[PDB]
Amino acid sequence: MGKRVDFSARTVITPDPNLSIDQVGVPRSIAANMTFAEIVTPFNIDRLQEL
Amino acid sequence: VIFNRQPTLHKMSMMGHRVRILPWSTFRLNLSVTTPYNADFDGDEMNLHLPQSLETRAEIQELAMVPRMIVTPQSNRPVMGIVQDTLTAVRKFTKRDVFLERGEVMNLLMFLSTWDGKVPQPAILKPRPLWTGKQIFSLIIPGHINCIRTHSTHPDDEDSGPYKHISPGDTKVVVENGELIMGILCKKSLGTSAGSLVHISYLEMGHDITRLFYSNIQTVINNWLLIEGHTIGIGDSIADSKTYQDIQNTIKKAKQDVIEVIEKAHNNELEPTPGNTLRQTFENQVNRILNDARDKTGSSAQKSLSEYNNFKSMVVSGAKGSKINISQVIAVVGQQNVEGKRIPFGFKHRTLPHFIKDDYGPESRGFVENSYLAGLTPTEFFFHAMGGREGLIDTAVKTAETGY
Amino acid sequence: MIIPVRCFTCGKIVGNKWEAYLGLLQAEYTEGDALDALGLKRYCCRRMLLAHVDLIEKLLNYAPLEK
Amino acid sequence: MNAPPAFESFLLFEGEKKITINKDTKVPNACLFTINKEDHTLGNIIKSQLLKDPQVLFAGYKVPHPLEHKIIIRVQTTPDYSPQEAFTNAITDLISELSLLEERFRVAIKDKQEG
Amino acid sequence: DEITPDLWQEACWIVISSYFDEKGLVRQQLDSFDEFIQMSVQRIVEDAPPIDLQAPPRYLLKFEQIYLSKPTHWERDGAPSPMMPNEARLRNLTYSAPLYVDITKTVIKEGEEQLQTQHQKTFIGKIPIMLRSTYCLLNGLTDRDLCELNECPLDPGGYFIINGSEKVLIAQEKMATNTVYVFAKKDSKYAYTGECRSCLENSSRPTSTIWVSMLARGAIGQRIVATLPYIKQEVPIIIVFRALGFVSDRDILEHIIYDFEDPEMMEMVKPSLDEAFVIQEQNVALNFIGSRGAKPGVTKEKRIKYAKEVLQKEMLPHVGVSDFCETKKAYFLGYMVHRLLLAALGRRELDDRDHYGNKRLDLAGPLLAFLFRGMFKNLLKEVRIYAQKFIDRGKDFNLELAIKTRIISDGLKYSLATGNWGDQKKAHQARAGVSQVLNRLTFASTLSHLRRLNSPIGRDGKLAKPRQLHNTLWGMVCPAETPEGHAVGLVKNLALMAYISVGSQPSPILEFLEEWSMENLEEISPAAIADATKIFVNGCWVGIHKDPEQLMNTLRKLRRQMDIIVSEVSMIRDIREREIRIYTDAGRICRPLLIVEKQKLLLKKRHIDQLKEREYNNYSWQDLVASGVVEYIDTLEEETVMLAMTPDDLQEKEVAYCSTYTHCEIHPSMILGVCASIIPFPDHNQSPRNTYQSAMGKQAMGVYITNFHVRMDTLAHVLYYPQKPLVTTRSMEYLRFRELPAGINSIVAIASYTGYNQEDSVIMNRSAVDRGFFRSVFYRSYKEQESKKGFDQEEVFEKPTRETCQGMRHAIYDKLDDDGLIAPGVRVSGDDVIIGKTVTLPRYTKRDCSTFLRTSETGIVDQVMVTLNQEGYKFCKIRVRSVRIPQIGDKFASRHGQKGTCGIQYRQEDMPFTCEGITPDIIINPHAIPSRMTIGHLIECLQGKVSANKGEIGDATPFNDAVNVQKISNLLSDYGYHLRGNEVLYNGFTGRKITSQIFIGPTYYQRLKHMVDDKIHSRARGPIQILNRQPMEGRSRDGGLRFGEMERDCQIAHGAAQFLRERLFEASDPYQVHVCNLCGIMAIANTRTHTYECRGCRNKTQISLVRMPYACKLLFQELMSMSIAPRMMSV
Amino acid sequence: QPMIYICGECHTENEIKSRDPIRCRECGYRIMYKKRTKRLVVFDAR
Amino acid sequence: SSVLHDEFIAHRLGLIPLTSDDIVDKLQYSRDCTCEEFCPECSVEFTLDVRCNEDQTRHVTSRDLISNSPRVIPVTSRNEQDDILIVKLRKGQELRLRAYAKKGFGKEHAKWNPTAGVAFEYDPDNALRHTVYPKPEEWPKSEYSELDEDESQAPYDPNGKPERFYYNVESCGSLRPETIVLSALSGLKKKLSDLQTQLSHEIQSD
Ligand SMILES: [Mg+2]
Ligand SMILES: [Zn+2]
Ligand SMILES: [Zn+2]
Ligand SMILES: [Zn+2]
Ligand SMILES: [Zn+2]
Repeated sequence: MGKRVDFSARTVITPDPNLSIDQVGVPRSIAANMTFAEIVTPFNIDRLQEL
Repeated sequence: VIFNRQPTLHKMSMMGHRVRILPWSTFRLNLSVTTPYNADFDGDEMNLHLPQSLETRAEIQELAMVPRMIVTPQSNRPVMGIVQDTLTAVRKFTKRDVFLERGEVMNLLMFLSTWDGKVPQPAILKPRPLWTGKQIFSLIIPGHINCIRTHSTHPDDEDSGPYKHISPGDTKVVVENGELIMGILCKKSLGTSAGSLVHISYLEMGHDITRLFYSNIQTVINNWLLIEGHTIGIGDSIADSKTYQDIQNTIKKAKQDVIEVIEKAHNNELEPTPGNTLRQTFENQVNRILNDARDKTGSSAQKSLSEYNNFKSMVVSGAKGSKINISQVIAVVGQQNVEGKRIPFGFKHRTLPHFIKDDYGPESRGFVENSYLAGLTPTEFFFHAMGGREGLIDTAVKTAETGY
Repeated sequence: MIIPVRCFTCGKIVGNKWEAYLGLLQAEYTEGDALDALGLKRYCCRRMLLAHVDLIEKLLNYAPLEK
Repeated sequence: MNAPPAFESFLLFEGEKKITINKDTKVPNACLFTINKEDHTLGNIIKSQLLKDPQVLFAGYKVPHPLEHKIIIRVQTTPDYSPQEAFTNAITDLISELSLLEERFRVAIKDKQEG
Repeated sequence: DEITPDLWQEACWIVISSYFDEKGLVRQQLDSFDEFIQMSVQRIVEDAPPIDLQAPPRYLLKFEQIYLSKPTHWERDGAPSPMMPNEARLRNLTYSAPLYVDITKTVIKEGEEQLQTQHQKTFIGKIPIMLRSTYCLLNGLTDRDLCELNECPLDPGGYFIINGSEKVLIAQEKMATNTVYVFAKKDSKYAYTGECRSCLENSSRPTSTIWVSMLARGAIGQRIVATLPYIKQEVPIIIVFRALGFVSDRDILEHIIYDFEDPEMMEMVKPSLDEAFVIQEQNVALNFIGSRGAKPGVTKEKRIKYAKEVLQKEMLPHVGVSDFCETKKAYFLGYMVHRLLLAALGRRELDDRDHYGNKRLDLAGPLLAFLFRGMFKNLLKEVRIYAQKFIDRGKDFNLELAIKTRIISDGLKYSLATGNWGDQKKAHQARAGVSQVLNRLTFASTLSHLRRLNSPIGRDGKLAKPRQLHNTLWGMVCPAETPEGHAVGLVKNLALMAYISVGSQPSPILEFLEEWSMENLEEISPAAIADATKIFVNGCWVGIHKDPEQLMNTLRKLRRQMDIIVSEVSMIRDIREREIRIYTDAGRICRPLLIVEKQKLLLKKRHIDQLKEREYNNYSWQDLVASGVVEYIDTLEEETVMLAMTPDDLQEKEVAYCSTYTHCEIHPSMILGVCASIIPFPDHNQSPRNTYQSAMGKQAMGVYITNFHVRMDTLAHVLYYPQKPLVTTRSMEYLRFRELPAGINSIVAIASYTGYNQEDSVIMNRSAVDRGFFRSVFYRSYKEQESKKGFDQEEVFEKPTRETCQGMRHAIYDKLDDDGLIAPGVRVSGDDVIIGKTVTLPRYTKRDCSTFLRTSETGIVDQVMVTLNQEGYKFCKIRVRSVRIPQIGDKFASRHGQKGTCGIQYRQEDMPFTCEGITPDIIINPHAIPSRMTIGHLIECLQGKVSANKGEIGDATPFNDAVNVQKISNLLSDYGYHLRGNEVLYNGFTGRKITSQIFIGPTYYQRLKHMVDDKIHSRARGPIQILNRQPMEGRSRDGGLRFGEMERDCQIAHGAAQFLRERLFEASDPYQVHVCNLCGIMAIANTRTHTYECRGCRNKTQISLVRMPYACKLLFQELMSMSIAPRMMSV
Repeated sequence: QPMIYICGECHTENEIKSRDPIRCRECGYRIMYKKRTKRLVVFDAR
Repeated sequence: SSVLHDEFIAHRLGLIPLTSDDIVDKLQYSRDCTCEEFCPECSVEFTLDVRCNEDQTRHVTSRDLISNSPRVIPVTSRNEQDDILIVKLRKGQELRLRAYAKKGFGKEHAKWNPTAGVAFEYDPDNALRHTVYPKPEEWPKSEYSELDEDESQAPYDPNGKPERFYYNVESCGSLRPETIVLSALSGLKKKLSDLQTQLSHEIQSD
């Protein structure tokens, strides 16, 4: 019913008046640790090769 | 991503957010979206979950995104509203005597995302061009929504007499065609209640427009508050000598009243009321006297406040605090209760060893006749600690049963 | 543990004033008059000298690691 | 762990432009100047100098995020004038003002040390 | 002669300082341990019975004397050397001293062939020693001597060092013993129950509880019963009285009812008599008791013997366990019945379970005594078996080999090391939470942990009554300091002048009462008890008296003269009920108070004069107590005391409140504890705020101890520039907060500036932080040891190599030396190696077992220590040093519950400034004040502005009428500032004035241990658990975050089924099984050869692949383990 | 190669090889400390 | 061997002001220097070598910071005010280090901030009403005020603008206060000049 999961992060929260309500400000280390598996296509072949 | 805070009580405790990468090592949140999470920044931590497929990403983007989460099905009202600084500041900003200069107005218009680039004609052209705070909030307000509200300080006998549609106090909020025609905005107009501007924006305009409305209120109002400023200090906790004399006279009269009731009970000149024993009737009379004293002193303190008082500013806007807090800071902290009754005789017929036996007076049984600025006496301090321990125990014991 | 170099608020140098401050205090100055003699006029620098606890003097009661 | 180097507020990253001009399409004769690695120090003076130009209809600036190190200055002028020309003249006027202020401060220092 | 009011604030605090010069803050711990070593161990050894063993020759083996030497340590060569506590901390030794016992073995065979052989100083065990106790090597040492030994002179002691770990014994609350308590349970068969947890003076058995209850109404009337120990059936009280030799009903009611003119008591006891008339003689009553027992002897003889033994030993041991005590036991049981009847008749109040006069604090001494009794009994048992197996062969034996000293040593060491208070075998019946690891995060945390009390009611209990702040905690327990989590009200803290009594023998008091006009209980006639006053001593009714008033006067005079009655003896005269209860036992929390004459203090000005020159004429606190000027009053004697809050209460007033006071407070602020005594103006805050600060002063950074350079603590935070508060209370002078402060005075502005301080957050000055503002250093110690446990496999510190080591990570080992240990001064990043350890195999003949850094730390090696542990293999400790500069997300707090994280940091040009260019160090939001009502924060800010501008330290002592806000404002207006602490500030970005004048000034802020860098964590396909293939738990394990049941429910409400499946299936534990389409049970798949078959159905074609969580496969297999057939049917 | 250590009590520089009990040769004290490395660690004075 | 760890000493040395009057304009930023890590064109070498052999505590002060450049020295060491205290040493303790000083400003670190307070004020009598005193009588008068004592604030000026700004620039020691002001004006002017150069390149590139 509940379990531990991958692709999760946790840290202290902080105010930021300059984010929209639907935005979350994320550290670069959390974002560098966490990844999203994006499928390659001719639409994104160049960008994904760059990455 | 899904952004979550524990305990996850309702569906608004896990909402979808768009990631914005920023330098330091904390999760940075907008301040309107803190009330849904029940989150403050005193060391709270939150959980970020990254969906790992286009299907889950589309699911979160079309179901759980924060703008789609503005109105809750629990109580058919907004779940997030305008909050502390932005609410005190929008209250101060939409007052009738807020006049902005050309440079200040351009500074604020820099922070409107939904601005058509047209400077509005100032409300005052001569002797010097001046825009009003309502005139800029009218630019913040989206679409052509129409809304009627009333500022918290709206007198109840104003809608009957004349001046119903021209309010002397600038209460009676009226937004027409997306312009704040009149009124001071506050919790009642921008908070999480039903029929407020944020609710009507979400119902008439979409969730996207309402998202921008939240963001624009916050940015414009915070950058204006950089000019106006908001604070609180000792001077806001102080009252004039007349108010102090009135409060002390009220307390002295209340203590003499309680002494009279005690003397009546001691002489068997007190007869019980239907449905209560003599002890309970005496307790009811004493508690009524002391509650009357607390309320009268609180009213004295409240009327003593100026328009510049920052406690009154935050209470009026609804940003934080209540009139009882002002009364306890200025007038009197009042009766301390343990299990809904006065301080019990924990010693033998005594609340403390500093009192005589069988002393049902107000100070013996836990009436704090001082304010927080005046400072509590040692017995008032201990009784207040007892009353506060009751709240701590309640907060720490209700959680298991409510969660179960 | 040791007197800061600068005032945290303004950045005025207070590192060279601790010893003079103590010498003025043993000269039967009041703390306020001593702080006035050293030229600490902003209450931030007066905070720096007046609230300092010289813990290094207690850390020097322990013999070092090498003789 | 996540602390940016303190020089990133002042130093331009390789391939990053100091200033970028983008036409504002909402109203005519308006431009957005995105200036990297500057802050309120130049933004406020440039804005206030632009407000002294009667041919400038709008002059504002913002630091979109304090943790980021750029400013955006929006300038709208009258149709016969240009926001780029207004921005240039504002910088020229600020430079001349500061040169005059520097020379006069040198003179005042010389007078004070001499008598 | 009299101390006038204008001098009082000095005099009282002078008195208070003298107290803390005499006692300290951990006096209860040291006195408890000292009494345990001086008295309790000897009493336990002597109270054990001599073990008489014989086949013939016989041996008694009587233990007669104990000797506890100083703490020593035995090396492998065996040379005893004096071991210093710091050496114990560094080497992971146990700071214990050897206990030797004198043994006397006399041979007695026949013919008066007697000869005694005495073994002087037989090593019986090792006892861990509390630091700074009398038997500690740091006892009586000067500060220079302690610094010579690398000890902090401010270290209070009061703790043990077990295996290098500092362990502190928490005082445990318990109901007092030998006292009758009449309660009334609403949901029970009994209307009223009078219990008495009885325990003999020198403990040898547990508390034997006896109940005397009344059956709830609905045969004819209310029957009184008695639930005796070791008997599983209620017994009528009359039966018990007859079993004690009182058969006549007149005698029984003489013992129960002392006033025969009272028919109410009579008719209420009559049902019990009517129920017991068939039994009318002692032997029959004893037979009835034995029959109702759980071991009913078939023959009435052994039944009667068993009943005799129970009624003589288990029933009311405190009254006396010898024979011929039936009269005392009858009188006491009659008193229990009398108390029950008084409660049932409404003539007495039910006793309050929460009254601290009814409680006792089980301190280090009496707790170690419980352990020592159990352990010495086990030791004597083992000696009995060992000696028996030898004398059965008819030959002598060596007691030195009979005494296996590991019992006492390992028992005390284990119990103090783990906290499980009890035998190691009974690890579940044992009660944990005793003996916790001493908190060394800040000096206040250490002091509070050493003054910590515990109510073992159980955190699971949701009844608020034991958690409530009782009235009787006044002066004994801090009203504020308590954890706000699940242990609200259960974990408590001593008030500053609170002293837990250590215990004393009632012998001199009883002897004086004998010489005085008291009449013993066996010599009187019951008819005298009516008008006379009972006298109880430690719960035992010892006699009666005729003039209780002048008896109390005599006893109070005796205690105030330091005569036969010692200071800690409580003497309560209840007047309405004529008892006089005297208590000498341990665990009674009490506090000192100023005695009051007719309406005057006995503390004259001469005492203050002699106290002022305390350092010359050696006139101390004890001389103040001996002068009869001060008195220790316990919670139970406070009920009979009339206190004056201040000597101003003793003034004659227009309407006198009392005019008959007996004592006075030394100062009311002493009701607070260690951490609440740091709050300035706590009487101007809401009390929850004071509790939250009392909890948060313990996470504040500072200098936790002066000798931190030599300690190899696992975690330690030291602040670069600790400051004493500009605004302080007069109690911190004794907490040593001025010598080891835990914060910095920050120019704080309460303002709304840019919105980055909203909702309990702060804006800090980046320029101040650059100047060392709230900078700290974090010290982390790693320990390692190379074990040569056997020739099969041995570890060793040596620089590993890629050609010989097998489990060698890709991280580089170049930072290590040839000894395998990194050197100090080497900068080490996350995942780096600090100790190169290799273990011999059964990538050949040695595997890598190196110690890495805890990931994502990035410190510098502070130092490396190498030594030998107790058994003697090489042992290393490496302290790594990491500078923590405050940043966004670090938690800060004032002393008023005002906590918050750093929202953003602005440079000095970006912060708002006053006309004189002062920028705030911190900016906090005004919205944190109104709901919280932390007016103490504002008064402290204003007082701190006055203090900084005046060159003084503000006095924020709680209840001080010489300091109010108007005086502080008038003082501040003299320094050219707005009297209310406001200033015109300018916007740092634009330089324009802020329309609203901001409230700014110095406030003492604290940096708390909770830094964001120790909390930030992320995961993307890391390690998984072995049992269920799910992410690990924790940052340290690189674990994943729990998507719990409530998150599942939230996403169900959202309707996000694919996200729910991603979180609960695909991001946690994806798995595949092969199922038989016929029986639905997991089949056998062989994907390499592609052969799938179900052994059950004997098919190999109808198999299906099922994608299920691994936890669900594990569940179904654990159900098949239970003979359940969960058949996953795919059709 | 030498790995010279310092004594915690006598502060004596003494060489100890591997597989040797940790004992100071001057006073027999059992706790030793490593000396500061010779490697070059750099600090930004910030 | 001192009781303060290495980063403590380093941080403490960074905050010692060094006379920068004529040398700061000549030195280059190490970013701009075409040398290796260091050279005399972009940096100044300091050496400190102290050992407490005597029984009294040795005060390692800024006087012990020996420089290779005579022009760039600790301010207190310049030829009264005592020397800044780096660390106190006990007999047998020793501190030997080698520092390099660089060119920077307060945006990067407060140690490169030359000011010990910049008092800035305008409109001492609240004539523009940029502040709104709830009780103007309660507030003390500015040192630059020109009002009789009965008058609390100046009459409101509707046509007024902030002019006449008052400054008190206090120097930490590195630069002279007038050198701080002149260098500030020059630096602001060069910021604007560089901005105009980049502006011209952006305009002409379009
Ligand atoms: Mg929180
Ligand atoms: Zn300063
Ligand atoms: Zn099958
Ligand atoms: Zn040695
Ligand atoms: Zn160079």
